[PDB]
Amino acid sequence: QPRKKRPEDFKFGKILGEGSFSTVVLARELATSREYAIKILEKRHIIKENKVPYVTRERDVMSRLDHPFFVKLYFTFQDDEKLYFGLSYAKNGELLKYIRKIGSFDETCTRFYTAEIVSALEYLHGKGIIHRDLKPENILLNEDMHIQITDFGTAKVLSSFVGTAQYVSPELLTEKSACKSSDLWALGCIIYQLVAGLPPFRAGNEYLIFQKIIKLEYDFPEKFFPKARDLVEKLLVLDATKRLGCEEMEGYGPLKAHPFFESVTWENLHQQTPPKL
Ligand SMILES: Nc1nc(-c2ccc3c(N)[nH]nc3c2)cc(N2CCOCC2)n1
Repeated sequence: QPRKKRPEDFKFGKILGEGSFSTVVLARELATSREYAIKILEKRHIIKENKVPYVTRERDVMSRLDHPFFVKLYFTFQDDEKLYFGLSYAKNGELLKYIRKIGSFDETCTRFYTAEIVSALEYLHGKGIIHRDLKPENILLNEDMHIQITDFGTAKVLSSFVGTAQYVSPELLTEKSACKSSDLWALGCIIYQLVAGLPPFRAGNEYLIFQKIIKLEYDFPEKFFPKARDLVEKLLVLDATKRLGCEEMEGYGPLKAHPFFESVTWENLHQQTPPKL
């Protein structure tokens, strides 16, 4: 392995993302002219807030992932005050940006991008890993317009915390208990959001959102691809064990075989040319 890199190895530029405990900065490594998304974390703040386990889990998970639909951790280093994670740079940014830009996706784009997310999840879940906070902000777009899912500090590694309110599954609001089905619920929301342009559970505040979730209080616009709607209904199911794609439903076989994916070739998605938005 190469020498431990250092801040002076890079020319830093614009800010790509911001979280409570981190900032993502675009940086060009000088010796290679490669662009990386460097995630910068202030040690003191992490310790002060008891986030060390989250930072640790992210590093450990993003190292174990080796798949085109996931942002990669290439390296790490630190100075006196800060940790640096060198991440894949997804030039086109958040999927959320595109949902806003174009309003909502047509069937073909919905189909392609949903299949990529399913395929990513299948890989993630195959490694006994749960994202727990899947959302359009987390689903980045590469320069070639394929997805790269990021942000893994809140993931769980199958042998406490609540993600973004709108994508939170009912079981989290009723037991503090998560599983692969939690990601599948989020998948249901995200699909709904690609088609309708908005997330299925909206309200004035988090409490009300949570109220709708446990009540399964949402509904479909009249202009909602029927097969997409049928799939969404098989995902947004209160009982976590009855969600298409989960182990009690026999996994990703039946999920990938859903009529909505009729025209999908699952094996080489990443090699296919994404439909234009
Ligand atoms: N892992 C992780 N990645 C990113 C991130 C953001 C933009 C990126 C890009 N354009 N290429 N790569 C990127 C990675 C942010 C993040 N934060 C931000 C929000 O707070 C939660 C954690 N965490």
